[PDB]
Amino acid sequence: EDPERYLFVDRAVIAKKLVWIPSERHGFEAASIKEERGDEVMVELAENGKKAMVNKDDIQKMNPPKFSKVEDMAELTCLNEASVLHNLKDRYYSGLIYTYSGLFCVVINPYKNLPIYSENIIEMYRGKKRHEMPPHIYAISESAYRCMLQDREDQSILCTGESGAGKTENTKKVIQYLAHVASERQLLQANPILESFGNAKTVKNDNSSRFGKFIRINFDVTGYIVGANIETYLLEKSRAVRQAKDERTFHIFYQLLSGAGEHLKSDLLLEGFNNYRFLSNGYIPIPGQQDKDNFQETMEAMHIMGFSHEEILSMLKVVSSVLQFGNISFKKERTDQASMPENTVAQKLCHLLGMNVMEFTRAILTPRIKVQKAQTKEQADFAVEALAKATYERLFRWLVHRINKALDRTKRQGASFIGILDIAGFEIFELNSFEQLCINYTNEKLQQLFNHTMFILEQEEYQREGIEWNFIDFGLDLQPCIDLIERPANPPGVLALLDEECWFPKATDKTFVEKLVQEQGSHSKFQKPRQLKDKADFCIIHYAGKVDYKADEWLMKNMDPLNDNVATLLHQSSDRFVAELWKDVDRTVGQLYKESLTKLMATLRNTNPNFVRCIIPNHEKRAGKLDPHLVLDQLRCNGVLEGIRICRQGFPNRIVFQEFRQRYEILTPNAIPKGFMDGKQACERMIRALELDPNLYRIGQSKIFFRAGVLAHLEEERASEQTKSDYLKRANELVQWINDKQASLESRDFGDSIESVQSFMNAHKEYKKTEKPPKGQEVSELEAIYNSLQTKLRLIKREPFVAPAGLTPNEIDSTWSALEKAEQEHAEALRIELKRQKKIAVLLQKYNRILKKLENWATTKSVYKNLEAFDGECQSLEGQSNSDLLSILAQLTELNYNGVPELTERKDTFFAQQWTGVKSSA
Repeated sequence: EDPERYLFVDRAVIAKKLVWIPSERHGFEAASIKEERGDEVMVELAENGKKAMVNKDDIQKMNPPKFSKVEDMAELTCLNEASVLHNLKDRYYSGLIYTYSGLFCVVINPYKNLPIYSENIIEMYRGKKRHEMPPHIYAISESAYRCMLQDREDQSILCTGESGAGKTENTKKVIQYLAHVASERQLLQANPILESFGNAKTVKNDNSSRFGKFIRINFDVTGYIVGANIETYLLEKSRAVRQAKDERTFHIFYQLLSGAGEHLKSDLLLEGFNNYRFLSNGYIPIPGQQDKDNFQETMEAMHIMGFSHEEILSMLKVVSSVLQFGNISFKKERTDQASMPENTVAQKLCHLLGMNVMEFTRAILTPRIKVQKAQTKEQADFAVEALAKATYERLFRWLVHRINKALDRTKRQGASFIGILDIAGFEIFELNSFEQLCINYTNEKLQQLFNHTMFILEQEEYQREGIEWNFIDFGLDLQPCIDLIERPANPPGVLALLDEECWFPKATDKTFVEKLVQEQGSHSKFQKPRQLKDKADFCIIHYAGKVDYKADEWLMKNMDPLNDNVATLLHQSSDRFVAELWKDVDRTVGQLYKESLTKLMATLRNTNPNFVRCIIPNHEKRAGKLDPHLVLDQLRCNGVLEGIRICRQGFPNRIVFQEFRQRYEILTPNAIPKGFMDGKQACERMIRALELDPNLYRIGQSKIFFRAGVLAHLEEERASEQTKSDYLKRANELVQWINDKQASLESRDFGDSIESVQSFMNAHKEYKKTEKPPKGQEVSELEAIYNSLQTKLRLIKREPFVAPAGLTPNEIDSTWSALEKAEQEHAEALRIELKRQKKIAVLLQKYNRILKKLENWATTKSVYKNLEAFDGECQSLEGQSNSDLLSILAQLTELNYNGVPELTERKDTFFAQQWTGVKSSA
């Protein structure tokens, strides 16, 4: 079993002309086409056997059995979401969780422990190409490491998926490989720490990364690891001050409040869950997980990392202070200014932090802008929110850098790195607020990075094969969608327009939509809802598809005004921890997100990207079950189907000369010689013989490039020709055998003796009981095959096959029935010749008896009035014997004896012998 069935397809665990159709049921099912009516098709299903209606644009072709469970899905002759779903599903139920789709590496979580990832297997993937071994996460790691040394440039591995997809587990395997090849454990201890401060419960997921995680493994010039460091991108700080319904802020908040001791609550000035404004929907629990115990788990996790008690407690103060920000109450009364009638709050805030309570009160209400600017009620709450968002973000970046200090660097060694990007995939909800626009905007550029990468990797592949073909950059397809979101003015995009509407207080979410539609309604990737008044305000076309955005509270969520008076107070804060966070002082949310993404893209574009796709088979977290719709939705989000969309335009199927020859040679039997080889021209002869259209193929240096659907045709022509060639072979060998045996059965020469005759009698009876039956019921098999051939032949939409020289089943048994009547004619003529041979035997026996009886008489009478007495005895015995000898010879002639003169002459010779006997007496 182990580990042989979890990798190789042949080692794994266990012709109706069908096509894929849309379904709910299973993701896709099979159906027989039959009748077509107008522009629509009417089909009928296979495994169930029920009938249903679909369109003709909804029909996706199915791959031949040859392409079942491919390791690389670029090898598929039929490229569509249905085939992609099938192949992945077929491999998953077979125990294979790894599959390559184009450049992508697709890993579906088994939710089991597979006996892979051992030192033997790691050493077995070393120095090998990707196709030389079955799909595995190690090959992608191997691909990165081998390219880093040879291609001299840094590497990056982009992992897409969720937190419960084992994306952390998959990242461990990547590091596991790179560690064994180049010769730590604490890097796995950093994960639960960041998980606390960086993850939160969403609607779809109880644990979701709100930040990008970039793990940089540094290698020296010799290829050995000198250390590692973590970088974080696109942290969501808006989740701290507010959350969507049923959604929670970061875990650490709920862990602290529930898990802290009595002394901790008094020192951190902690309150109830319903007492904090920045906590939406009060206290939300999580199934299977409890925040109280996770708090202690989080503490010790930081202890192992080497965090001192003072450092940890300092972080817990900041977390507490972030929540305390919201509890500050500003009020409004009838001149325009902010007011804080409640002094009990902001005392806690200034105590938790290092700020002077009097300086702060003056600063937050009336900031000093480089002199003494006034702020309103609306400005104050926003300024407070931003301070909480900024402080928590600075807390996070500090936690990262603090972890990086706890990572061992055993060599100074200015080095090169291989990055691992862990980021939340494309998010599509039934609502899709501002946070969803941001995570889609960054994933848009990420998928663009793939398209450009595939564009570069393939165009250098065509050159290596010496094939000249020109295609536009596939990355340019996402460019209009990106410019729709990101551009300052052409005319200003969704982000740029949102920044402008936040500048004016009287603007609303409604005026933002109206201006967005007005500014660009012309954009191809911009669309509006169908009719009436839809929930969502507008829609944007992505690579994943069309998503519906609602602009509610977008102006509120985009506000990130920074108070420069309060920021300076936090920089000058008496608390050394707080002072360090705010040490570096320099503004809309979307502006910072665009800024932070540009920083991430800059680093990735300077490296060589690799892509791993983690898929969740089911929501039930159980093994052996795969939800097809869940997988399909993910395939649209991660860009796997987008990768499929690109290769179809080109020549996706690439087959080497020899394996193309071996497979399809039966289609062109006499085209190819008896194997004078050279192997390239053998394929050029096959294509010429097949008369294959020149637009459907390209001949490279080592390989032949094929369009999608071409191999599907050739594979189908093979199946028909295979059974046809096998039939015409065994048919001729059967027919000729009959013709050769029947010709032998009509042979009338049985031999010259009686022993020879029964020799054929024993051979003929042993023929019917031995040789005939296998040849006899082979006729019944060939007729069954001919019928089976005629059936599968007309399922291909073709014409029936005509067998030449009477090889048809009805002409076979006709020759067989003619053969069986010729056996008795051979057998009956055998017993006739048998009696004849017996009648010759007795006649020849008497002939020899008479002749050799006179022999001794002639001899013993040669010893000699008694003379003429013995002389009379001579002529009487002579006449009597001669008359009897003549009687025997006469009976032999009518029996057609062929030794007649042989006996007759020998008789006449004895007449000379008897003549000597009569002469001797005289």
